[PDB]
Amino acid sequence: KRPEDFKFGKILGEGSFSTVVLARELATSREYAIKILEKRHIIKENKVPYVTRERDVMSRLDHPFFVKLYFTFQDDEKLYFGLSYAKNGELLKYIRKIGSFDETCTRFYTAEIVSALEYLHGKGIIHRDLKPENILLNEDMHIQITDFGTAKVLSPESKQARANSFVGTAQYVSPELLTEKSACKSSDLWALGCIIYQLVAGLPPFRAGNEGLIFAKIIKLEYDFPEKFFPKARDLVEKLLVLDATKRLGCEEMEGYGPLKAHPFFESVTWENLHQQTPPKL
Ligand SMILES: c1ccc(Cn2cc(-c3c[nH]c4ncccc34)nn2)cc1
Repeated sequence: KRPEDFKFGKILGEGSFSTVVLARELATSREYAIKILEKRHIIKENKVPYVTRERDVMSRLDHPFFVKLYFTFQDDEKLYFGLSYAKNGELLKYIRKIGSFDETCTRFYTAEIVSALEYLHGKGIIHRDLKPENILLNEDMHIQITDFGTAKVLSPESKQARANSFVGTAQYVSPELLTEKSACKSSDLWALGCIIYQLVAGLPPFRAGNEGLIFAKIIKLEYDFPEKFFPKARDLVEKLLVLDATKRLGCEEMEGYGPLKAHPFFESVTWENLHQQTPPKL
């Protein structure tokens, strides 16, 4: 494909070295979110690892709750990644707007994230930057998870469990990354715990005016629940926000996703056809 194969529209996101722009493919009339990277910039900033990594990770993804990579092309100066377009924006936008999700909405969107992570972890991949800003909503209001630049493919051949790069967003970073200096699949489950808490409480659990203060609270597991927090959701959060990464519900050591999906908070959930169910109105 060539850039001339598309008509570009509004900018969907501006990054430090890349931009995402809405595009319509002329020959088919389909809409894509195209991620564009300046080739000169990548070499200068040594962002190539982030770029090559992202292509290979996304090439492995084929699940309804993840952004799909449809095509990639290049011209003398730029790299283009054709991605799924999610019309309804970030999950964060809705948390801020509504303030906090009711129990039905909390359960439904938490279940979709759990289903997504079960797939991703099954493929041996750690997102490492899960947060509401990276959980988009498509036209039907189902989730689409994006931003795989920070993602890691763990090697099957050495039964790899740990990733060493320090990446992520402070409010959602796991204690093991801060103290042991490495992350694992279970690090995404810590982030899930923060996200569930945020859907109900309106803000993430560890929050402060700067990163260092946040890190200090994470390491000490210093947070509180607001009054009226749904009880079964509270129990689930307490089973995810655990300092020991081998003791989080859903992690390999705790025998995987089955026990997590079996949590009482999810009792009314039908897991199989989640992506075809009608989302509860927010
Ligand atoms: C540069 C790097 C990363 C980002 C964040 N981002 C948004 C998206 C995205 C994929 N499909 C979409 N559809 C609508 C809006 C945003 C997106 N992927 N990554 C924005 C700019």
